[PDB]
Amino acid sequence: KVYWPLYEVFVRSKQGLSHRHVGSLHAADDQMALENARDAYTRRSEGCSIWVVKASEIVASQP
Amino acid sequence: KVYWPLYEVFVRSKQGLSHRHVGSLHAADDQMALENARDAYTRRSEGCSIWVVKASEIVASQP
Amino acid sequence: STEEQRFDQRIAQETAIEPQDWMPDAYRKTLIRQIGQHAHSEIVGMLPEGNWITRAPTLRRKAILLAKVQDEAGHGLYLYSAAETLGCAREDLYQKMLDGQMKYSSIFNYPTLSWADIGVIGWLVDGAAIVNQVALCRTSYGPYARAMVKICKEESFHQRQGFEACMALAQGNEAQRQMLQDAINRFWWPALMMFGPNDDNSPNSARSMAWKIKLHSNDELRQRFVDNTVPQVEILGMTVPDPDLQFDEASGHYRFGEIDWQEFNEVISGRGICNHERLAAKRKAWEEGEWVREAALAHAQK
Amino acid sequence: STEEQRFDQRIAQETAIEPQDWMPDAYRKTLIRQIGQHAHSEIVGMLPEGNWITRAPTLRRKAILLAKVQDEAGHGLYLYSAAETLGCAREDLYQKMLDGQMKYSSIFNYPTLSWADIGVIGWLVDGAAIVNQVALCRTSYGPYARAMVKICKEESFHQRQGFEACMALAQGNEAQRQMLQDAINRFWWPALMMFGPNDDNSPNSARSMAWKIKLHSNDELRQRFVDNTVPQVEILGMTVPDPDLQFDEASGHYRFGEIDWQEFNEVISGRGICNHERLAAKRKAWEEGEWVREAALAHAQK
Amino acid sequence: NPVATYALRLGDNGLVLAQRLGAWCGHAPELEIDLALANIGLDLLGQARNFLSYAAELNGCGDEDTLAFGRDERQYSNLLLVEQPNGNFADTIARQFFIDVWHVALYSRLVNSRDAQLAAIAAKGLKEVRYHLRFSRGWLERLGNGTELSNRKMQQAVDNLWRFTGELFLADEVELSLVEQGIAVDPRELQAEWQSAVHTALLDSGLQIPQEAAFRSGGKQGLHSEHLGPLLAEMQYLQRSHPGLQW
Amino acid sequence: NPVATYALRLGDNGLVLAQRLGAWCGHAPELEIDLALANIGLDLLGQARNFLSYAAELNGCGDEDTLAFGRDERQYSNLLLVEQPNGNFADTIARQFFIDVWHVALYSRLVNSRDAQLAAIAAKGLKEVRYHLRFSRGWLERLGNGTELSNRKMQQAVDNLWRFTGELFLADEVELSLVEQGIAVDPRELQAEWQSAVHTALLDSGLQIPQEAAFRSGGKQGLHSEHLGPLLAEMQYLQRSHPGLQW
Repeated sequence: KVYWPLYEVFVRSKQGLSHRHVGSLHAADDQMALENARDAYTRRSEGCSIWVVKASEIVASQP
Repeated sequence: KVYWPLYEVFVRSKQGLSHRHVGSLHAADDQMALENARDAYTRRSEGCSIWVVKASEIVASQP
Repeated sequence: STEEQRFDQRIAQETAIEPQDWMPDAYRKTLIRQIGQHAHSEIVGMLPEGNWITRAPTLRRKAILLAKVQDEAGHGLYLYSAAETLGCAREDLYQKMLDGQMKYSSIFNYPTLSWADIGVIGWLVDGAAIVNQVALCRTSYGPYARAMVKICKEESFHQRQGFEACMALAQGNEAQRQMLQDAINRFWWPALMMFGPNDDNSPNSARSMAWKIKLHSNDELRQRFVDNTVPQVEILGMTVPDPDLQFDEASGHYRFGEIDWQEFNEVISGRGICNHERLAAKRKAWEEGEWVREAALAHAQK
Repeated sequence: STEEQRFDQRIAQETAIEPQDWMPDAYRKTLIRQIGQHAHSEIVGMLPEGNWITRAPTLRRKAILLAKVQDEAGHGLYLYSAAETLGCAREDLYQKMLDGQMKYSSIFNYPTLSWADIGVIGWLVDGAAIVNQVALCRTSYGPYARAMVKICKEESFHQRQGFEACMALAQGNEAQRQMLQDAINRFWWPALMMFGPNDDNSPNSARSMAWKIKLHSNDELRQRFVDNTVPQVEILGMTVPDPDLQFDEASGHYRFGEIDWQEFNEVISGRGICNHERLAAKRKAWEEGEWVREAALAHAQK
Repeated sequence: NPVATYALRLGDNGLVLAQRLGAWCGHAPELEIDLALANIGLDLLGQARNFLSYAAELNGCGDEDTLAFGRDERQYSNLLLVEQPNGNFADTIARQFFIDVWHVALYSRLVNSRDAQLAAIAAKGLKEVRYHLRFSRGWLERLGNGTELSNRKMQQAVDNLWRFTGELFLADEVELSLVEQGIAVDPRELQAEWQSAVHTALLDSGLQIPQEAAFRSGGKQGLHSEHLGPLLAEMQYLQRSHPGLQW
Repeated sequence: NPVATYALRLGDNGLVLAQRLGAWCGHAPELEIDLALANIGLDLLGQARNFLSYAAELNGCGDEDTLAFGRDERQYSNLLLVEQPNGNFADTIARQFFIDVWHVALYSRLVNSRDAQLAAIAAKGLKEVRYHLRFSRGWLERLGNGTELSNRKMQQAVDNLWRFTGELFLADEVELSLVEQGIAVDPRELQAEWQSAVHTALLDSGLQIPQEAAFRSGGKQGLHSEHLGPLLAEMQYLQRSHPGLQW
């Protein structure tokens, strides 16, 4: 039974200038996360860039 | 002589809703990248969240 | 403590709580509870409507239902992400759901016995969901509030589509009109129960209201649903199975009958019409799918 | 090829090229060249102004200069990031800079011989930079264009501050006025040369213009700088060291004298006033800092 | 008549496969797969609506709903492949991969059809089919080259569906006649593209191309497996009970 | 007079250390360090401007510029620590860490000063000092616990600066008198907080607290090392050449 770690998803829309964080999802690897994000968040729109990043790769500033 | 890999920087401003990609920088580790981003991109503004991610951690969709 | 006081002050000033901020452990846990069970609901909620995907009477209505069930799955994922910001694991809370240690919405334990039930769910069930969720767009925890904003945009479309399916029956043959009324008669009270127990039978409300998780009381939201929905029932030329429903000109509200609280407690405790079947289906999907998940992991590793 | 044709069409329609899009190898390389040398310039550009940080006549002017030099460093970093999207390495292009295999702006090979030179650099040098950089806000490669937008916002402030430092001298004592004029006399032609060679002595221009990297010609930008700046010289009650400068009412432009192209070629080929000193300083910083970088790496690894 | 029947065949394939994918809603190994399957199901139903709508326009009567809901199994003209049960996830993936690879090869060529409506429908469909193929080929590789257990299930899935692949390159006189007019694609000429894709993907997944010569056809002629009848009983029930209504 | 001299001392520390950091512009091991050093230099100069502006208001004449540019080394009252040369990166980091740790301990307490202007200046300064300390402590750890070579340089840096740490907790009658009025902080009472920070950071960096008893004072009294004179010659040149002007 595979691991399904957490991924953060960032999208830059067609006419958009920068990638904006739009949510999270669990996926077995980066390619499945991309595929899922494409469906869940972009609905397969042409011209949209998607970035996926495993959560563990993000270091946040301290409140 | 240390390695200075590339990091992507995402910031969410005080009144801001989501993290937006604002640029890149080279740094020896995640904590130095945060410190540098804080200065280079946020100018130490209160209430701003910074995320740094090594470039190698990002998988982009294919043009 | 200074931590506790700072938090109470941040709540009072309506500053969004974010995953890295300090929060009372009871606040963290009640949100894992609530967001997790909200996410569970999106998943189990696929099943009553999904029951009719292969049987939907036209290709257009079938395509709408498929999109809606797909949207629900996506809403589940949004909610699992938000719950994880609080430090829980999707897989663990899902497992608690399967074992019956976390709840999902009472509404999904009711069977779809006709095509009309599908339009009625889109209309009343998504209707009740929307009232609740719009009220949560100012919930105090940021990830949750932003999940509600993302979701209500998509969901109000599908609620409209379900009402339009209801209108087709309401304007159709006598058999279609009757189908609609029967579906309403069976789903009306279940939809009202989605708002939760009465305000003095609500354990949770005290903390949730104080910590601004809940912005309006169960009874407040339910009254607003009744007020907004009664005129939609009228538009369909239909009735409400409530002999005690009447407009009170004085208050400006519809006054409505007492909920069967004994049924509601049966349902949330696993003894409703479809409770066993719903959890069985989800358990069966999980177990039978194990080899696929293991395959995906073994392939990823290579 | 179909790749090549698609690219030419994307350029014609003004669609931003992004790091994952196909691009002609000559387009990739000329942008690594140009963005890299733009980034190199921000770094070497810290040195002429930095020369006066410890000597600045008031605490206010000293604080402004410190902020400006700090901004320049940040602009360098922005530009190195953008150049890296094209697949080069900051460390490698920096090393080429140190060895003299990549250029940086001709302007930074001129010495700061007085405090007035500092105000004049902020005014004329950042002035020329801004004209060039604003013109590049519609450069065809997205990362580059977005770097220019980010930078011009910060930089126009410091240009204004440098002009204000110039105005203080222009309104001050006779010795201050003279200091200003001498600084202008020494930095005027160097500032004009920042726009690059003439349009028929510019190898890259053909490709850069075609591929919309360069949106206006060297001569076009330079003329616009002269037109915008001459009235600012007048505001200061100062002169331009150009006996051939005059307004042409017919064209609506200032007509100006011929650049010393022999000096310009000396300078860009490493034989200017401060070329050796600038690269020596940067080489000295690199080499003497090696143990610190090695420390940082060894500590990170642990 | 030939063009109407040809168009209807492409619609039927899409419709029946769509039905099968719909059954997966909420029963998938992961929520992401649930979503992916529903997305593919939706694309295919969109394609069915397009082809069936055109077939109804070509015949001068009815619509996508008369066609989907009032024909019986002897009139349906889908490939036998798309009517195979979902079985396990590998069986679904085997069926999907064989169909997607075929749709990619088909729609690529049918987008140069001398029939403008057919060319347009195909131009839309091809973009979707490419996404479907990435998903299905991806899972073929993940399962075949996964565990020992997933590798066996994936080989079994391939073996079990292979006999129906012959229909993919079966040509009749509707195909041939329309192909000579530059309207249809001759299914026989799709074999090279389909085989180059499928044999490579099966190899890459560390699996075997079946040695059994594929022999099953009849779907295009209304000669179906015993699977179709019960599919239609379920799909058509409400329309049969309450015919001629708006929904 | 006591308050004016006290205020001036805090300004002078900030001013002189600021000058030193300015010399690093464009000479740092990495561009990020260049930026960080310039940021710290800028914060400290802001603090100097604040304290010196207040000292000028307290004296009833002059301003931050008369104070910075027209006093000689016998009138400057900075700690001897902040006037030490930059030396190598470890020397800069040692000096910065000792000062930041002291500024943190100081500004924390001086923000409860009965002098409202002093309390406000300190409230601003403390937020900055906390950032400075993270940076300087971070580098102390990275260098001491880095390579063998960086570990030696960092130990040498600490050793070389240690004798000047005594001034950090030196009290005179200006300190004492103002402290009894609840206005100043008695530097002697800063030792525990400073030592708990610095000894922990040196330990964590795998380094040694010097065994030498720190013995150097005089800065507060205008009795400076031979470093200050040439610093001021450079800092003050233009103002001396062209006095009484606006810039």
